[PDB]
Amino acid sequence: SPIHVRAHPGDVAERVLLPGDPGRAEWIAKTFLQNPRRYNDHRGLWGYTGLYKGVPVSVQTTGMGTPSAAIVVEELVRLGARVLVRVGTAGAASSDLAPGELIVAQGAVPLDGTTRQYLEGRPYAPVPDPEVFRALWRRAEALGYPHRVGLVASEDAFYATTPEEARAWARYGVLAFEMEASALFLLGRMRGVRTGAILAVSNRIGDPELAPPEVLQEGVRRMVEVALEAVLEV
Amino acid sequence: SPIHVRAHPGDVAERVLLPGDPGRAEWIAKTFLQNPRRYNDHRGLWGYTGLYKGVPVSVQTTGMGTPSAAIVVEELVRLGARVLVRVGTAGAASSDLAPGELIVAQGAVPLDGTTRQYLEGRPYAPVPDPEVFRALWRRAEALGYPHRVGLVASEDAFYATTPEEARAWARYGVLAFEMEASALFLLGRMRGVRTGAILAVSNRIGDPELAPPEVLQEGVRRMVEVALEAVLEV
Amino acid sequence: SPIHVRAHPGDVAERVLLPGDPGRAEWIAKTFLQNPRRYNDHRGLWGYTGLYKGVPVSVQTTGMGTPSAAIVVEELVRLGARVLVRVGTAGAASSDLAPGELIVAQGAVPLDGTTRQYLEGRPYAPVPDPEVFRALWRRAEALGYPHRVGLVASEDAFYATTPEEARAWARYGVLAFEMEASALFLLGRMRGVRTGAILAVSNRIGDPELAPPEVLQEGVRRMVEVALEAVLEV
Amino acid sequence: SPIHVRAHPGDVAERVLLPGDPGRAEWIAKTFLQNPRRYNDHRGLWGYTGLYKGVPVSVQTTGMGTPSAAIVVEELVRLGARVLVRVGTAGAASSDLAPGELIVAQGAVPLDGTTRQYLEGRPYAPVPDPEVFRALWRRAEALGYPHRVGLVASEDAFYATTPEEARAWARYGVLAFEMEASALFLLGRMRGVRTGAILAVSNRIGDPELAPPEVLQEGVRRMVEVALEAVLEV
Amino acid sequence: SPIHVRAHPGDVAERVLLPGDPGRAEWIAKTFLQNPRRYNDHRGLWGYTGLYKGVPVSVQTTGMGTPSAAIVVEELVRLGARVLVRVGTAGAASSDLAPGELIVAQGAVPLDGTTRQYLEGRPYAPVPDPEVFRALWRRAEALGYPHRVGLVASEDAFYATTPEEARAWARYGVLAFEMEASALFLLGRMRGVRTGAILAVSNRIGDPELAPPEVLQEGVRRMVEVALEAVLEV
Amino acid sequence: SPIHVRAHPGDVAERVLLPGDPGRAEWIAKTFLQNPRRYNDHRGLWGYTGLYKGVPVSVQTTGMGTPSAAIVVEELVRLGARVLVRVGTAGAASSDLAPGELIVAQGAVPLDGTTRQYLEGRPYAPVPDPEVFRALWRRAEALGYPHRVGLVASEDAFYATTPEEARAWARYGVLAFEMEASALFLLGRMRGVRTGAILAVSNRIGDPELAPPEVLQEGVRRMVEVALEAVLEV
Ligand SMILES: Nc1ncnc2c1ncn2[C@@H]1O[C@H](CO)[C@@H](O)[C@H]1O
Ligand SMILES: Nc1ncnc2c1ncn2[C@@H]1O[C@H](CO)[C@@H](O)[C@H]1O
Ligand SMILES: Nc1ncnc2c1ncn2[C@@H]1O[C@H](CO)[C@@H](O)[C@H]1O
Ligand SMILES: Nc1ncnc2c1ncn2[C@@H]1O[C@H](CO)[C@@H](O)[C@H]1O
Ligand SMILES: Nc1ncnc2c1ncn2[C@@H]1O[C@H](CO)[C@@H](O)[C@H]1O
Ligand SMILES: Nc1ncnc2c1ncn2[C@@H]1O[C@H](CO)[C@@H](O)[C@H]1O
Repeated sequence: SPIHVRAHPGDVAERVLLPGDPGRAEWIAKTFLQNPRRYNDHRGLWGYTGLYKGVPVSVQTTGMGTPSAAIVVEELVRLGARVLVRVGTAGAASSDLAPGELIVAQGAVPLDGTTRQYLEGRPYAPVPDPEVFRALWRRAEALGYPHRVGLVASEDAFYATTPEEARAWARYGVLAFEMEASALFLLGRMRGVRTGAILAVSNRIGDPELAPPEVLQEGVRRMVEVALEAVLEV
Repeated sequence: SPIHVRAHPGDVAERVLLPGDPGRAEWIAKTFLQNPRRYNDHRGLWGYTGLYKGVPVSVQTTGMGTPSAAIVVEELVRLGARVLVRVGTAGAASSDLAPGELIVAQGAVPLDGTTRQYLEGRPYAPVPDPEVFRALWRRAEALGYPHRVGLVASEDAFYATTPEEARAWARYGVLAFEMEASALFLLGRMRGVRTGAILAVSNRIGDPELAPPEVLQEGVRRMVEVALEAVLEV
Repeated sequence: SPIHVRAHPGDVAERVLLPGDPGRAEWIAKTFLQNPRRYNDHRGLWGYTGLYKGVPVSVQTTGMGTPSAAIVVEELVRLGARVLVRVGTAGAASSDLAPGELIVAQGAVPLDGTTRQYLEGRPYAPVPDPEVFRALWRRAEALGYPHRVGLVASEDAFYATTPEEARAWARYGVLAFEMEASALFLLGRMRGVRTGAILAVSNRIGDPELAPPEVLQEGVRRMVEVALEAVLEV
Repeated sequence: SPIHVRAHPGDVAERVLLPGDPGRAEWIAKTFLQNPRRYNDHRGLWGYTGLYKGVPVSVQTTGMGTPSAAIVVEELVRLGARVLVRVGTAGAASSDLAPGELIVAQGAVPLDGTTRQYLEGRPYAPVPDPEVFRALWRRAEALGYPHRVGLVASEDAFYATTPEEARAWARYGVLAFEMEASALFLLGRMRGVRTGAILAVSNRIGDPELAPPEVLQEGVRRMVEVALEAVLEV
Repeated sequence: SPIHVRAHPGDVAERVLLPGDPGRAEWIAKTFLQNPRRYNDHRGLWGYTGLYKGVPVSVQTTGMGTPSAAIVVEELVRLGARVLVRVGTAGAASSDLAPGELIVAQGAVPLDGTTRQYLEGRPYAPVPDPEVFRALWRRAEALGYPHRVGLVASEDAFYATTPEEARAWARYGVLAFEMEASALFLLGRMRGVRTGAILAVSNRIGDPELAPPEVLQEGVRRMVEVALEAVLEV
Repeated sequence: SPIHVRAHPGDVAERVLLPGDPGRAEWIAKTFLQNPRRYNDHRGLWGYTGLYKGVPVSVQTTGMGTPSAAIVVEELVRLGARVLVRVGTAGAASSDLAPGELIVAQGAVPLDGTTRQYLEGRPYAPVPDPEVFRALWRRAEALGYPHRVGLVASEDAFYATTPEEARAWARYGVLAFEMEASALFLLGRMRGVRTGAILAVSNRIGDPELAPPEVLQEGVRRMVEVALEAVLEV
């Protein structure tokens, strides 16, 4: 059994969703999955498995940061995960993005040391699996939810980025900041598995608090629904 | 008039194709465009403009390497370019990519110094414009032309990369090596224009020569058609 | 109330133990603290406050990785944390360090990207607060529990480091690898709070699994006992 | 037969001048060479061969940037080039260097990615061949043409450098900016050939346009004379 | 016999004091030791050996800069040196340190190139041997001499660091700047010997001159006394 | 009066030779200078001033390593030094350089941290003053001494470079390793003074000991002579 996600042979399904927060994971399992069984709770890394419209689907908590997320991904791939789609939140880098908006990550700027350690310092363009990416973009369009497509930046120091630095990054195409995408995408190519990421803007860089819970929840629901319909596509 | 691409308002169309080789530019102009006209030949940067299915389309040579293409792109943008798609060739990094095969660039690892200078050393994930990327992908499918969608690595030193170094990059998802995409993608986001890149494999890194004209030529023809159909879509 | 550790000023004591796993947090609260109360469970970041020999002591879960821990330390300081001692586990860099042995961290090689982001790429020597470091070393001696005093290395990629790379680092004095210390030490200096770190070796780098519960539990119990005794000393 | 400069050993003389602009290459062949013959035009990399004062000399275009130049240089060496002297233009970094003034590159600061890739990140001091350097310096003195002997900077991003960044570099000895010297000098030492570079200042960093056609043209004329007189002396 | 410190077997004692200035090495030997004997003077790297309270103690000059210190340390170790304590001067970074104050180095920020070359660019936390660190601290207290325990920064360019930068580093815990600590600490771990460092602030960064030889002198005597007591403890 | 080289303006001549070894500075003074007087002995940095064929000439010790050398050079410039020429030894990186052979430094690969700190990490090509370099070159030929003209590499860790790395560097043009020239050349440009460097190969990289006293002493004498004759022409 893996060191952190202590699950067994058949616990994890080929299709997995990766929320960073264990609380969102739980909500997804109860709200969208039939016959949900929690196969792991060690280290608060709640992971569940059930059926979504007849297809087996897993929901695994990654924790915050790429160091934490990388661990979960590597182990999920060992357990059998084939398609892993992250469903998280992000802080808008600019002002054209408003809380509640969705982001289909086309790529993730690697500002984290996890991808850096796996790459031994080499440059790199973390991008999701083209198919998964395409699937997320279609489903989002299909459902008709206000969404954006483009770059996000995966960082490590949540509290080190200043609004001014956020603006500087936006001039480079970064729509928002998060802390897991880059490593996921990198591992996707390294371990030969299909990955993707869709985010829900929960705040603007610099905000002392997140957007009103109502606004937030609605974006999360839409995001999860897109991700779920998308994972079935591939 | 710009310092390198000495063209005047009206010469360059909104839609532009960016081949690295000026000989191909000439060929594309005569072969696909009605009433082709060469608006620039300074420094060998042969740039044409004609109509493709009634729509204005320009074909501007970039030269080899990001330093060169950067110059061409920055200036084309000043002149009015809004949608720029590079149609070049690349060297297979892996063994599954067969010469002649097409690659729709989903992202470009930045191993060049041009992106490094524009970014001041900051990490980055060069990606094409989502819409353009999407259009290129779809058009390839609609035309029934086999294709690969993925990452390419933009490098500066053509003769530096060893097959062993290539296989290493292939393990990170790099399909092939070329020398212009990264800066195109970066400038795309920096200047607010939509870019893209479709490449025709012309060899497999390590090869003393390129591939047989005929096998590679049909690839080049398809690439251009896809690229032309795509720029009219967006 | 902070964004991640949803608590208030009066919920956190001046002295805080920082385990990485919420499971140990809960275990410490119930096993060592009198009248322990959980002030947070958001994101699984389990936090407890109670009394130890009459002195208020908080036990906050940090999660895995400096990005997670940094978010948690920044917020604990905001909430009035003054003395923070990490009580975690680590992987031995050499064959001579056996599971269960204790390590009083004299410093932490910064291999993570979190410290890097805060330091804007500048070199640095992550070190504990001198008085806390000395307090941990003294209690360990006063209690008659064997221990090692030295350097540990804070990394981002759990599954990148191979046994050969770890032993190479051992030549430079690295006793073990873990994933939180460096940032804790850095933030200690940046935010002006006393911090320290004590670890219990739970495995040798490269081991498929961790050591058997009993062997490790006594080391963990000892570690926790030393930490609580040391925080009351400062 | 090289992949880019499609010539064969024998088409290229041991003495070669390396202009960036292909039109300048043509001008030099028809102007100073007897029985000029173009041996390559592939990729617009115009190359000529003829006699200068009874000695065989080649004028090969390199294109803009160290990526393009490194390719041409690597192939010219294959074709058997022994002495290669760059004859280009440059943008003044200081305010004392006026358009039309000549520079005998004593060294070239490597700000490009080409040399970086070749050196694998290692620091380096790009310098010409001692003798070529001396011959150029001597010939410029003899012909009594006002010149400067010092450092130039080789960059990748033409439109990135600002007047302020240039003045800053001037304080370190950088006399002017260009885009090929560094790679030429590096490759010279690596492939066992003699290289050198003489430049004619055509503008000041930040200038929207080059200097008057007339003023610039004379400088180019002296530069070539100096270069031709020099390569014949080694 | 070593290349620089031309001593013979047995000349060097197991415990060694390392002043950067030969003038100070001479003074220490003739002031605190019994039967001071000079075993080396080649390259001005004055080294003495005598008895401190019946124990053999050496005082080896290091010179300035980590490159010089590194040579001396390497050769001393190769000669049998076991305990090496640096006794030098430093430049205060903040106003929180006055001239004449003693600093017991807890660690040393590696801003130098020597540590960098030995580490091949890898991050690192240079610290003293724990016991030597502990001893230095313990003796300072037992002798009633005021002192500070914290970080110092080891740099290369003495005349480059500005007061503004120094204050910046202060925000990260840097108490003062010196030029040998980092390499000594690193070599201590690599070479398996016990090192440590105590410094006497002799000025503020930016000061045109060093503090009056009076206020400074008492600080230096205290520093040397503590270091002597210390090396005997280990 | 400077902090390290405690001399008065009149003490230092416009022309200065900069040997690293204080013992050689003395030998130079007593062997080539008429009426030589020592103006400094503080920190072992022995400095002398006398007459060479009627012209005032100073001989100032630099110590080992760019850190120490930069200090000395900075202070000499502030004292009035106009022409500074290093006269030292170096370690051959290849087999075609025998001990006792002379090298006129055309440039110096900056492997040191001092130049790095002064440059704030920017790339660069340490080169001497054109005229000084020319004079050094011309004199060596005039006195008919066997010499090489090319690159050296200034390093920080004397004991880190392996015969293998030395050879790798040799393929890039490096003839020998030393520890001062790079910072000298950089400062020469920054402070507006004419610098130069000439070395006498005294060993091969990896040698336990230096060559026989006589083979090397003749090289040193020729080197010192060429430097003297040279500074008199600048
Ligand atoms: N402003 C922000 N900066 C970084 N990560 C953010 C932000 N807002 C939300 N997140 C996401 O949620 C967590 C931080 O609250 C991270 O896991 C990250 O992916
Ligand atoms: N193996 C290869 N490596 C780098 N660039 C290549 C390769 N094959 C084709 N190219 C493309 O064509 C040029 C090099 O011939 C570059 O402009 C690049 O875009
Ligand atoms: N071998 C190891 N490598 C890295 N971190 C380790 C190791 N063993 C235990 N840890 C610690 O526990 C977690 C990984 O299980 C990390 O949070 C880290 O601090
Ligand atoms: N200001 C400048 N910046 C960079 N390259 C310049 C400049 N002026 C002239 N050049 C030279 O000419 C080309 C850019 O026009 C490059 O190949 C370069 O060598
Ligand atoms: N301001 C300062 N900056 C750097 N080193 C200093 C300073 N003051 C004293 N020193 C120490 O003494 C020498 C410089 O005089 C160096 O060896 C260093 O360790
Ligand atoms: N092999 C070598 N490596 C580095 N520096 C050397 C070598 N041989 C002689 N030196 C020179 O002499 C000193 C080291 O003894 C340095 O100041 C340096 O300039």
